[PDB]
Amino acid sequence: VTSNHRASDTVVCEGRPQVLNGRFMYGPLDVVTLTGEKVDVYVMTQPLSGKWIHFGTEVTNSSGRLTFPVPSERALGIGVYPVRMVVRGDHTYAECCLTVVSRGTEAVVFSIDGSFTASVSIMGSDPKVRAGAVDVVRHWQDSGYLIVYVTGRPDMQKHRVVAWLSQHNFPHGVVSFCDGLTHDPLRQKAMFLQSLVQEVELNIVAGYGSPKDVAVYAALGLSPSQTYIVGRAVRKLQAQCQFLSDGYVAHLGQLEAGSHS
Repeated sequence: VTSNHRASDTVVCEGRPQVLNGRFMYGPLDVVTLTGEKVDVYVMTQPLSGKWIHFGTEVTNSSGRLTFPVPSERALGIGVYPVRMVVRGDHTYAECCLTVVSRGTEAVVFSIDGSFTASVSIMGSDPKVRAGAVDVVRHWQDSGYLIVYVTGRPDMQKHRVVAWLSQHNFPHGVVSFCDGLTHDPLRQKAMFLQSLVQEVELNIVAGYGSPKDVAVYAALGLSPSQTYIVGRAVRKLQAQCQFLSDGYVAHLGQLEAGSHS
């Protein structure tokens, strides 16, 4: 049965302990779990070199999970580093990035579900990408903001979601998923983002999403003027956020004009 491993994008403020997490599973729905097996951890310390450096080894636990502390002697400085976790038993692997940021680094969050998709509501395995969404994200990255993507989907679906993001040429960013265990995705998204602010000390300056995401951003203390939302309920949404009634294309026009707040 085919591997379905996933490693979490790690974002950490420099000077802090750096920890990589992964999960090792077999089959499309996580039917088989990889337990008590060795996984070798590689980092591409020079991100453009293509050269892998062996950092260490860990063992999966009963639910297939792995947590790897980077030895402080090998801590990475500010940057974005490709990471590969390789199961020693069958040479299967998972990939992710370690993002090291300086304290107070500024970021924009995109809550993907129904926001990057043409439909606000219905998304099957490949949905149509909403018009202008890639340009809006690329705008923010070009303006110097760290791009963070959040989704309500379980990380079991990560490989396909990332292929979808790549297929449509979305900028590279931090991608975060739900654990597939509790099924309160809004709650999961909120806590992840709060950990970003409180633990890694990000300055999240703006949030994009669908009407359900408004609570997520409210929970972070983000003001209405920093909350950019697609959808249809005009009067309801106008009261709690910046409603993009015309879609992303017109909105891109306003971003480029610097008249978005």
